[PDB]
Amino acid sequence: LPSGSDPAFSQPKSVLDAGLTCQGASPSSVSKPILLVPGTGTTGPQSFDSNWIPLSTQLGYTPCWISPPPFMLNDTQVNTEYMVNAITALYAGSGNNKLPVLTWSQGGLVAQWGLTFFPSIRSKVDRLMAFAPDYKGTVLAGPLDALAVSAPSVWQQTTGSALTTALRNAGGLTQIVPTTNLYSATDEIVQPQVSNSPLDSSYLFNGKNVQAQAVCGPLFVIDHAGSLTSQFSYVVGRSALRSTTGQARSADYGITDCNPLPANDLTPEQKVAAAALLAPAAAAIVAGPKQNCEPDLMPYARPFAVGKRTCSGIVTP
Ligand SMILES: *[C@@H]1O[C@H](CO)[C@@H](O[C@@H]2O[C@H](CO)[C@@H](O)[C@H](O)[C@H]2NC(C)=O)[C@H](O)[C@H]1NC(C)=O
Repeated sequence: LPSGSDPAFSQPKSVLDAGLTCQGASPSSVSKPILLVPGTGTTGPQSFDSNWIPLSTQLGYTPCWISPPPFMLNDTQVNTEYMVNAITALYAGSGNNKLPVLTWSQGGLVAQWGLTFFPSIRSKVDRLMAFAPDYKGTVLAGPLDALAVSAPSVWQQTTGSALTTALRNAGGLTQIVPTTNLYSATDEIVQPQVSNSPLDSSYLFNGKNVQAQAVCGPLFVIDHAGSLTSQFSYVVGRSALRSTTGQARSADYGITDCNPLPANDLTPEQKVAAAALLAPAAAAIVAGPKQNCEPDLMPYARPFAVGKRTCSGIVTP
């Protein structure tokens, strides 16, 4: 795993600062913050307004989020800078206290990419609660890449990409901070997710990998968005956030919790929105940038994906 000093940011600090926002507070003076890293094709609010923003508030946290432009569709390496900058700011803004990081979809990949290549944040992140993370990308994006209808981050989240290869070879497939991965075998966006073993895209060695079906049975069905908004997910997430170990405890949830519908504590209005979470994301992807090649890896990541091909050609150290 990489060690030492953090790589330089490619973006100006003021640009990175503009992507961070906290509910009812400034990042420089926030109490018990929680960083929410959104999914592909959405902004912080679009990913969490109907779920984890109000739910984390009810848990005693001040929700904060990053909204990398445009809609998390650009280079994942850049989206991560927003997160690293956010952590640095929220940590100092909370009296130098570690803070939890909750994520959805691509947001998990960004968190892990950050913990792997940016050593400084490893002592600033308390725990990681990842919902439907795609550390190994997804095989379902291959076809889209071939037609060149994929955004920069879709190329990178494709199984076999230079980005996912660089993460694996750098040792990013092992948890770096206490991590809880809640996913579903019936995820229509991320695959493979059916083996309930290291082959799954949301699996991290030494982490609390929770495949919903392994707990609720083969008849339990929650999709990509469901992995984030379901009552089952709220219970597992609450467990992860409260745990003294930093990971979700099996003793905190059981079959009773196997409710595929949105979290009970959500207002009926928030429930309807949470059920249609994927709608805005699909819209953003249809209207967003599209290209015919995977974005070039930044210098700090090239040594780990030699031989792979990106927009400029073959990768060399
Ligand atoms: C989207 O990602 C690209 C690729 O990382 C960013 O472009 C780079 O930006 C830096 C800083 O401005 C430049 O020094 C590089 O030359 C750019 N590279 C390329 C290939 O364009 C871009 O800034 C990001 N845009 C947004 C809105 O996040």
